[PDB]
Amino acid sequence: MNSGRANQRSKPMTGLINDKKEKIDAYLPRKCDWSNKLIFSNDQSSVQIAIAEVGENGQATGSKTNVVLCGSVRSKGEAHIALENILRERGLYPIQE
Amino acid sequence: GRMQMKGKGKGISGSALPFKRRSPKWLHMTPSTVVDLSVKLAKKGLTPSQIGVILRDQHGIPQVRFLTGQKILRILKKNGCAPQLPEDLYFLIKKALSIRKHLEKNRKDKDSKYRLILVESRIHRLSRYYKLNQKLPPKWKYNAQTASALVQ
Amino acid sequence: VKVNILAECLKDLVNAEKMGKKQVLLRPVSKVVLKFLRIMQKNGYIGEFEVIDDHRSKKVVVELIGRINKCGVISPRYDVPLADFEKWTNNILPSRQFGNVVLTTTYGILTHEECRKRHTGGKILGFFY
Amino acid sequence: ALAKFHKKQSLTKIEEQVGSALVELQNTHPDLKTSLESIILTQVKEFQINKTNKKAKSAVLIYVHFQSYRVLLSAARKLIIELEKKLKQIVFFTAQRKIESKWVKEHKSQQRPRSRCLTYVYDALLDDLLLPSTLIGKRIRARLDGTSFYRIQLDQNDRDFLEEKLDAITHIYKTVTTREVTFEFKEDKTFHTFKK
Amino acid sequence: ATQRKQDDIKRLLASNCHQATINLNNQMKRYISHKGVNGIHYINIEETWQKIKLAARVIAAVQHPEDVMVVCSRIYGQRAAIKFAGYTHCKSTSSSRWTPGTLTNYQTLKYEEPRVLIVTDPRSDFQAIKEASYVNIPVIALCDSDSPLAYVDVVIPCNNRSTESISMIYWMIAREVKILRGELSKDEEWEVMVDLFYHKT
Amino acid sequence: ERDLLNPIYEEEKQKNKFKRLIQAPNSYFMDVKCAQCQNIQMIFSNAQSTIICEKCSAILCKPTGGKVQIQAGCAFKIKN
RNA sequence: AAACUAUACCGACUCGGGAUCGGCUGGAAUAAAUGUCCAGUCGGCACCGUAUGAGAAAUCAAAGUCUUUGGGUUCUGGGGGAAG
Ligand SMILES: [Mg+2]
Ligand SMILES: [Mg+2]
Ligand SMILES: [Mg+2]
Ligand SMILES: [Mg+2]
Ligand SMILES: [Mg+2]
Ligand SMILES: [Mg+2]
Ligand SMILES: [Mg+2]
Ligand SMILES: [Zn+2]
Repeated sequence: MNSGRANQRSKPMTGLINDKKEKIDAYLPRKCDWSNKLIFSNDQSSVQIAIAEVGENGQATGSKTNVVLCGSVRSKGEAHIALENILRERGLYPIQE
Repeated sequence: GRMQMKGKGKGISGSALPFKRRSPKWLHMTPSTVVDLSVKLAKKGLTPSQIGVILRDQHGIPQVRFLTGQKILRILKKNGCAPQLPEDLYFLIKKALSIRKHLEKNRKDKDSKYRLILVESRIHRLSRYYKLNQKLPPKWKYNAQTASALVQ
Repeated sequence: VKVNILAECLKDLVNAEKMGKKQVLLRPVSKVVLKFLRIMQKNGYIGEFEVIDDHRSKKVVVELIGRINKCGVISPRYDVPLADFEKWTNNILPSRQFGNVVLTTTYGILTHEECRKRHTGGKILGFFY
Repeated sequence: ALAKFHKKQSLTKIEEQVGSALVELQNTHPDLKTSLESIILTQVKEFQINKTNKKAKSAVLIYVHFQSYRVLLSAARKLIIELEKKLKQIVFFTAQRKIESKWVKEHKSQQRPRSRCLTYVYDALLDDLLLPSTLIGKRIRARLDGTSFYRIQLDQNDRDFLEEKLDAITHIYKTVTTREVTFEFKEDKTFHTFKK
Repeated sequence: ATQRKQDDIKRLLASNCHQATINLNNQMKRYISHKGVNGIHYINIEETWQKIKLAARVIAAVQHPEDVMVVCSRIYGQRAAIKFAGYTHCKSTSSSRWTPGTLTNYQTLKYEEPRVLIVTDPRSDFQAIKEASYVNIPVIALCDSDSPLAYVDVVIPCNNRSTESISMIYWMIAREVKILRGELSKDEEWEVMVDLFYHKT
Repeated sequence: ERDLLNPIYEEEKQKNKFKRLIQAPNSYFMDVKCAQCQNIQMIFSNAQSTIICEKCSAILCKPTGGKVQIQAGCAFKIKN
């Protein structure tokens, strides 16, 4: 039962847009990739993990997946789970052999 | 939850009906045969509930209504053996009376006086129901002396 | 003693969204709870949901992402003439710009907006934003 | 074999065929004697099921009059097995079921009993469509667009009987009931305390 | 199960990486396979292998290695992790005494600002994790069944009790990081013995 | 990893009968063979009071608290 | 009565951990039982951690799910004394 989660990412995020179709929003916060919360200016503990892409020779491609996690999630100790699953849905985990 | 115990009364005694409504496959009794047994038991002066138990333990009949389509009391009604006063109320009054009995003799027993108060309370509380739902004669009352001669 | 099944299911829901939970088992359930969910889903908040038939009342699993800031019930279900809409949208909702107050009407259960477009009103159920 | 129907007045080719079948059976098999004595039919519908298989399969739905129902359910396996033999299609049985309207109450003194209600009747139809077996479980899915969806959990052991019938059932149910129905096979899970 | 992977699991088993104490932080419920008659808690090794590789991919990801920081308290992983930092060109906390403020206080002498943090025992090294929490710094931890996962981003289930275990974990991670960095062939065996990382008495 | 909709069997078996999804009971029915007269009878798992085989009147089961005690050489199979 | 958890009752939902009293369900050991141990679970009295929940705080797994203010219902207070 994945459908809503997928549709959620289907379209891009937009700050405030007036009728003249400007972007009014000073910056577009990162949102957590698990809980989907907003990533604070002030968040002491919010974290962005970059994980490397691997060619069949073991080579790093220089390509990176960035997984953002938010304070409440790491803090509750959900992180170690969240990440794994985020890597499943992106097709990067488990690691093939 | 448990009625008229405030504070801690609250717990779950079991019964959980299975999902399959159809009667079980291993069961070879015709619904008619069942109605026969249940009525025999009934005429022997048993309770719809006690009949239920008997059919379940001894006779391999798990749920009588899922077999017949008629619950036990309705069967009793159609087939004419009827428990005049509902088994329900019947037991409550039997009880309230056993407490009357014991209480006339030990007059210093306070807990049993209070328990009696509770039980009679439930009895009236059930009377109202069975009255508005036409299962009891409209002028029927529980009194000490009236109900003591009332088939209990 | 259970009063207002919509209230049970709604509060349990909000709780689980708030705890960052990925889904909710919801019990027991009614027409109204399912229509309310069909409404929130249609309107973008919850995701797909599944209904489970136990022979009695029912159970309902709800996929949530996270959107719902709050979703409440108002009890008692007051009387909300078309005149009073202003009140309730100002009092209940975060801003003019979004969020809905759901109502029962003789034309059915509606976003207050659906009620201006249907021109009716009168019985308030709950809200979500 | 107009004896096998309640109208007896007119029968289609399909109903002639079924009638003659039940005749052949009440004659051949002493097994089914009593059972076919008591079974009267109301209606018979025929359906065509065309799928990606490129197989066009004829499927027959026969409507037993309500008073024959108990006997029908008693004879179900034997009956469908022999009837699938006597015609090159597959068969299904239902009870003939009236539906009383919500807001047109005809008589002041009649309360429409829930036994005949749009829902309850349609559901019962499903129960009949599976007839030799039974639902282990049933769940409804709400898609994101607002389509409702059914999916049904079935006894493992009955796979043999019900495998091919599935498409036919979904076609029939989509037709009459307007419902999307999916199936699953699980094992029937009994929770026992066994003493080893 | 390639020959490579078989060699990996063999090494891991031999090093007894899968033996845990008896407590289960429920947070670990997923990483533990067996619970023994002797109370010994046994880790699923596949999870270990997987996580090692994942970790290596996080470390390969930081552009400049000195922005990865290994932190160890206990005596076993002092040796092992200082060797790790050696081959991995990253920073080591050598003094077992982690100074409060090391991540937080830009004024301290030990002051660091890694992009990624790696700790040997989340329970022992806890102050490091807590500090990382103040700075937006993600953490790869070596984790026994008794270890708290609060503020831990990558859990590698281990036995962080023994030298054998800790050392060969840091070793295997190092070798895989080497591989990903093209400092080493994928097919080729590594001439550095695990025995270096062991703690000498 | 956990899904409420596809709960794991060994787990539900461990749960209390009211806390499962299908809310299914723990009782069984059993065919019991009298040690003496060799009659077969049906007995509820948690059956109340006592059971005597109809042929020889000997004692099959004894009541408790949810267990029935099958007495002596009486052999049984669960029906399902 | 400081008749005191100075903490209304029925009902949901939100963390983790051992232990305890009463039922039950399997399993194991023995010297084979109204006794041990192990694993479940239902209900009690509590405790220990912990909350990115609450609070003026002391503190509170409710004293949480409250300006993101409405599950049901009784009761009580509105500066201090005068004054029960
Ligand atoms: Mg209760
Ligand atoms: Mg109602
Ligand atoms: Mg025992
Ligand atoms: Mg307050
Ligand atoms: Mg605070
Ligand atoms: Mg506490
Ligand atoms: Mg208030
Ligand atoms: Zn006998």
